[PDB]
Amino acid sequence: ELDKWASLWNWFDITNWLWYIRK
Amino acid sequence: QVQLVQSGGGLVKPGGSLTPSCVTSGFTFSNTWMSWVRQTPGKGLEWVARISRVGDGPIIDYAAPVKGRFIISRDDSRNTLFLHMNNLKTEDTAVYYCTADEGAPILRFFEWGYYNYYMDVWGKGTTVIVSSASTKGPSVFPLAPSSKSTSGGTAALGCLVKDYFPEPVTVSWNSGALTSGVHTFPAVLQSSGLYSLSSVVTVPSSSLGTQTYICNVNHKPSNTKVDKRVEPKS
Amino acid sequence: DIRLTQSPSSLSASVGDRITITCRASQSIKDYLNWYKHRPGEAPKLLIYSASKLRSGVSSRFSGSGYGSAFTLTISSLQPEDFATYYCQESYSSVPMYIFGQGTKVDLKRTVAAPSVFIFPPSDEQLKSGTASVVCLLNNFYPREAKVQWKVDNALQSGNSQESVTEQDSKDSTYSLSSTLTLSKADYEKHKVYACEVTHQGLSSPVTKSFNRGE
Repeated sequence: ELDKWASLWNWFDITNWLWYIRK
Repeated sequence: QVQLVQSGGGLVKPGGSLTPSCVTSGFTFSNTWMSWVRQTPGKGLEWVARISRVGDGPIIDYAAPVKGRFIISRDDSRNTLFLHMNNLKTEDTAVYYCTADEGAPILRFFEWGYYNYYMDVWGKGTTVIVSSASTKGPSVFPLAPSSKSTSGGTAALGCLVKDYFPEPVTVSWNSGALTSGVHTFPAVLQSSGLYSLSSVVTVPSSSLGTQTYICNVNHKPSNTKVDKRVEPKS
Repeated sequence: DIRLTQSPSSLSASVGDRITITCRASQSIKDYLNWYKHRPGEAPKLLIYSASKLRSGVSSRFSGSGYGSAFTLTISSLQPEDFATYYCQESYSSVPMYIFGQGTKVDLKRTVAAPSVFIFPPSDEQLKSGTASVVCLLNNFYPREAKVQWKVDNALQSGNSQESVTEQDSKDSTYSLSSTLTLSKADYEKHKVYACEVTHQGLSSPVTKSFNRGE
């Protein structure tokens, strides 16, 4: 846990971004 | 190495509660959606519940048969997935698997946003038995050979091991000296909440007046041992 | 409210065979379909996701095909570890339900063998306790599918029997099955003829074993 600002990205982020794009 | 380490579950009275758990290693638990799937006796696989990352809500969904009685939760700092089971019913008796889930995004444009959800890694399962029974040793009854249990030169005989709790029982024949032709069937959990099983063996019908046949039954949870001689009955 | 129908329910295979099993959905689910394997004593495992995508680590002998309602799982060259039950699973519903099919059990092929059928009356010892168990044994048969019907004074029994079946035998590749009819002593004592009737692929007509209580 070096970076205080490090978070996670997964398949669900992808799908929400693609939905957000299509709309 | 990816591992989904599951609790031992156990035995609970109807109306009671239990919390099977699943502790994971080998992957980033906090980035992973998780599900529970169960297998009831006789029936097939049945999805129970899923939970997303804590940061997604969490999003939680339940199967209709458990909605309002089961609660799925997670503790990321320990890599632990829980299934809090309340108001348990005999219908909930099953093997419960934890699973690490993934979604396959649809890349066809008009389906952008939809995904195919699947169970990507599975634990070995935890058994949950819901029964009103207390520890109880079996009765052993003979399955006696006769004409209606004779196949010309072969006779069938056995022992019915009835009304015990919990599993397991061990059955041997002639103190382990008789193994050929034995079939000991899986136990069935009866509506009473007690188990029953049969053990049978086939032998030359001519040997019925020469050899003794004894089924040796041991139910260690109740410290019950029985040796039952099984003789022909016409 | 989507339904999945797998066929066959049981598949006789040999080591080295090309195997095909099918999943029919009640409606078009595009490619929202996945395949799993489950061997007794092992965790279930994903084989195919999105109809045809092979899971990393799974052998190239597995392949999935189909789009819409007719899906297929193929094993190109069956290995011993492939004797297992295989399930399809859909993820197409708006409210997640994730229905699995009933499964296809792939077992080791041998020649058809009809069951040897035996019937056992209850013991006098049991009767003294208020219960009567009647047992019907179907011994060393193949394939696995078998039906047992209980008849008491020619009345078909429903809801008061239970069946248990062995795993396929490592030596002769057969199955055995027990069916137990449970009756209260009161009910047992006011009927005479107890019969179990067995049907199986190896039987051109049903086999009935019976006894008469008191004889």
